[PDB]
Amino acid sequence: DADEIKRLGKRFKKLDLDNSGSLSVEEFMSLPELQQNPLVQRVIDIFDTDGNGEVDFKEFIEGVSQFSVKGDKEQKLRFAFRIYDMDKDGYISNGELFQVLKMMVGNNLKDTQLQQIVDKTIINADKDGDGRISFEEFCAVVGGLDIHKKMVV
Amino acid sequence: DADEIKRLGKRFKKLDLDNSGSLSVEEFMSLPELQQNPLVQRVIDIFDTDGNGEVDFKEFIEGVSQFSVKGDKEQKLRFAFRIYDMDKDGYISNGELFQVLKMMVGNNLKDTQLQQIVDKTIINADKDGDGRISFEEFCAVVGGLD
Amino acid sequence: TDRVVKAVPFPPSHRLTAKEVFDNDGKPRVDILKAHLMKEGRLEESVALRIITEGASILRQEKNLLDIDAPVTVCGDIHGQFFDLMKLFEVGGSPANTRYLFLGDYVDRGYFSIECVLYLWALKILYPKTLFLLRGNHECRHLTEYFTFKQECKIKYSERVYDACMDAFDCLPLAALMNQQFLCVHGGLSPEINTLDDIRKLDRFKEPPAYGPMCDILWSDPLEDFGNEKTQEHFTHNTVRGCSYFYSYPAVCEFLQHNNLLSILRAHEAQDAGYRMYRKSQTTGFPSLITIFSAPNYLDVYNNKAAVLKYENNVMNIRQFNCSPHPYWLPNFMDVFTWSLPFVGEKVTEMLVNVLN
Amino acid sequence: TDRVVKAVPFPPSHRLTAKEVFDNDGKPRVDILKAHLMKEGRLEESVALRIITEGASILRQEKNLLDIDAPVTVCGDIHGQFFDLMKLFEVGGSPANTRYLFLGDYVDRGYFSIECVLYLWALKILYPKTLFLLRGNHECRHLTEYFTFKQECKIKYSERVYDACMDAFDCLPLAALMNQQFLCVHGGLSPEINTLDDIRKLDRFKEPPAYGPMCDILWSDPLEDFGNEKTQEHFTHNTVRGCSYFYSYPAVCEFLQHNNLLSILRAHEAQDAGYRMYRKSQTTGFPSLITIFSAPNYLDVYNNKAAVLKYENNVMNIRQFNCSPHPYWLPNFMDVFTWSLPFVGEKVTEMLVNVLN
Amino acid sequence: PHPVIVITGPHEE
Ligand SMILES: [Ca+2]
Ligand SMILES: [Ca+2]
Ligand SMILES: [Ca+2]
Ligand SMILES: [Ca+2]
Ligand SMILES: [Ca+2]
Ligand SMILES: [Ca+2]
Ligand SMILES: [Ca+2]
Ligand SMILES: [Ca+2]
Ligand SMILES: [Fe+3]
Ligand SMILES: [Fe+3]
Ligand SMILES: [Zn+2]
Ligand SMILES: [Zn+2]
Repeated sequence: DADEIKRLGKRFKKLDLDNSGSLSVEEFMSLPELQQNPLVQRVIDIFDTDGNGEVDFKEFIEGVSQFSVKGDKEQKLRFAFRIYDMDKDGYISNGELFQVLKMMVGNNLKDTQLQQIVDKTIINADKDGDGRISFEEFCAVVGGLDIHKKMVV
Repeated sequence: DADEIKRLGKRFKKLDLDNSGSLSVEEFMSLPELQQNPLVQRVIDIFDTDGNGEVDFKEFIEGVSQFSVKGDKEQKLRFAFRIYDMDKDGYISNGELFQVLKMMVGNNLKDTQLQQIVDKTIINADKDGDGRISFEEFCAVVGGLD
Repeated sequence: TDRVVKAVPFPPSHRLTAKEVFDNDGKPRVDILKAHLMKEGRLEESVALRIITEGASILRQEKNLLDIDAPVTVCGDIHGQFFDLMKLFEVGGSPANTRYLFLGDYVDRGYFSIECVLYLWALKILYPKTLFLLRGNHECRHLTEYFTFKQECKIKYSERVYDACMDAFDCLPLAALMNQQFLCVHGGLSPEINTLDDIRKLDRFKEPPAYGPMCDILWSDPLEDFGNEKTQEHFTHNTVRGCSYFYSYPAVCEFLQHNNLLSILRAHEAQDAGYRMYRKSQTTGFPSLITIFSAPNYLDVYNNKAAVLKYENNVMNIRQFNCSPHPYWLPNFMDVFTWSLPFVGEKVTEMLVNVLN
Repeated sequence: TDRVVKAVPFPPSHRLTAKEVFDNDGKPRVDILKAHLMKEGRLEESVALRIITEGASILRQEKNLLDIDAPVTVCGDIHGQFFDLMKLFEVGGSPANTRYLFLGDYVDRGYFSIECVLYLWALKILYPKTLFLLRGNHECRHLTEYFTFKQECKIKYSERVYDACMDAFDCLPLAALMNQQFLCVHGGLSPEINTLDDIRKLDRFKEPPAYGPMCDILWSDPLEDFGNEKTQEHFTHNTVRGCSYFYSYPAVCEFLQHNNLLSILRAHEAQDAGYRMYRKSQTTGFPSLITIFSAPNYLDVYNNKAAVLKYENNVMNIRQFNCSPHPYWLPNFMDVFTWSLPFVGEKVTEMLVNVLN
Repeated sequence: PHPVIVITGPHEE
């Protein structure tokens, strides 16, 4: 494991263009791939634990660790859940699901079309009727897919 | 006209609020009856011989002159023509007839409807083919009406 | 130019000459005629006159009671709705390969009666044996004078054209036996018409009388309660029309059985659906009477559909169609000067009167 | 709340209870049902099962060949287009005072099949002697498994609801003798069906076989060049369907005359105009075959009109109609999580790989 | 023996 931090350290330093100790959105968007990926900002936001807008080394380490052969379905899905859960309050609201989906789908669906499938998605999974989605209910809908198996780096 | 000019002058000075020596459009719209008359603008423009926008006394005199029990048919028909002949070049064009009628019809007719009957009136009275109505052609149409 | 509504099509001022309307074979170029008339174009008075006279010549040779074979497309009232007539032909089939039978009322009310007459006459000249036209009650002097056709001619053409049309209308056949099974007329029956031969005996070349056989063929209507009558009167005076009669279901059946006919096909009364089928005969089980009406959105207000009857061997196809857009016209074909001048005069007078106080 | 497009209607979460759908007399509240299904609301599973099973009991009592007298409104394919079905009843008349006959294919392709089934079955329970339903080729296990109905039942309700529908579909009558003039079936004729009695001998309570009379009734089509065929074979194998046949104009005519029938009314094939009338029989002069198709803008792409056939002794009225708006559904009835998670797990993993390389 | 009546339309085209 001691080697991992050294590798991650050298990597963190490279990405750190101005060498300030943290990683800004501007620097992540320096890479050729991390600018065509519609979910880069969402990933940065999740790694950004203290909400300072940037990603320091420790957060970089904790973020990367979620995607390991050591981890299990649990944390993998939690990270998945966090993508949709924008304000991080432990629930996926109707608006958040729409916005995050809008990010991936772009203009391929009309607003009314995307909204209707968002409503039916929530109605189907919302077992307590509070109009939103908790982690438990999320796991209930997406669990047999085994998406966590492809979430490894 | 000699003593009549004095009579009119009286009415001119009262109508001309600011006493500037000329009558503006606003000063004409001061009267309660002319505020609902759709031909007010047309009559003023006609009286407005030098096209400065206002109607001076000279034009007021000569303007009222057009109307007199003494005036013959030709004089009334000519004035009627000026009502339609907006740019005063002596020929009623398609667009003018449309705009003058539009002031009288208001929204009672759809633009498309008004355009069609305007085109049809011209084609039938346009004896020389220029697509405009001369005074000669005008008189031929409104000849035996009154 | 300073034309305000550019979007709107300007009618052509050029009048089609004889050379452009008639080819050197004597046949009229109906397609050119159509395109021109549809643009609200005019033909030289003499050309319209030729169309009307030649059409009359052909009609004049036909019989009071036409013999028409199936298949055929039967049409009701047109009433000067030229633009709906263009669609009527799309729906019913091209006269180039479709037999037609019109039941009258080509003029009045609509503001394109002369175009309807000119196009139909042109078609009659071109297809003498396949397109047929019957006389309707409006095809006469008395009604075209009171309504709009006489005035339409005077404003678009001349009274000379009106007179020529009046003579042409006098030649119009009064009825038709179709497929040897249907009696086709504009209005209906007459207490003085017991057989088809009674129709052949008539002198149709004249202005319709105020009463009698000819009058009834052009003006009678079925009773309001046709088929559900409480009065055994076969023929009662038509107080709605001011002449002729109302005929009852028994009256029709009697005429049908006596004459070995299946049904009476007529027009004369507007129908919201473009047609109406009345009580079936007890003897055949087929509608004793059928009203066909071809003027969609009649008078620009009723929003009714129009229809035509395509008859084939043992199959009657009623085809409905909606109205088409048409140019605007002021009442009585009045020009904008005549229309607005009186108002302009009193408004300028009014303005000067108030100012001089 | 977070809800972005607030103007879009939100489906209710409450599932109609038994006492809400059925009343004291055991009659379904079709108006409450309609209004609720139009908002994409569901019923309690048990209530759904009750409607399906009770309708099945009624269907199970009917004969293979129904005897439907005039008047009646004959309808073609619906294919889960529930919102167009609502329009259908508006054009064809209220079931409360209108007799109906649907030719099948109530499910698959459209995303509101279960709603169509629950509504039609409820209507069948309420109007057992005036609303008739035939079996279409899609009303079986084989096709609903391959297309969309099964998955629809599983996502919106349960597999139990699916199984109940499969049981009910087996009860569906195969044909109808309408007004003793028309043979009504989804697909068409069979080389193994020479008379109407052959249809009565069949055992319909089962999954349709891949071959035989029952299969042909549900799957056959007229030849592509029907009526204008240079093909002497009356029945040729249907390579398009993968089973059954293509029947020719002669086959139909021979079958019509032999059974003293006027025409065959069927669906099974989409029509741009909502219907089609094929070559007239030389024995009656009437269209030998008629196809009725009731799903407008089929599959949201055809832009076709739909139609119903309203009939009464010797009067056939073809009424057309256009599509109506309907809610949006992702393919296979997927929820947004199942739809995007694979993408999310991929994009995030894709980001980290480049970040660490 | 007599013709059947078929009503179609409104024929938009
Ligand atoms: Ca930095
Ligand atoms: Ca941070
Ligand atoms: Ca949240
Ligand atoms: Ca919840
Ligand atoms: Ca002034
Ligand atoms: Ca001036
Ligand atoms: Ca001018
Ligand atoms: Ca001119
Ligand atoms: Fe009439
Ligand atoms: Fe189908
Ligand atoms: Zn009439
Ligand atoms: Zn089918």
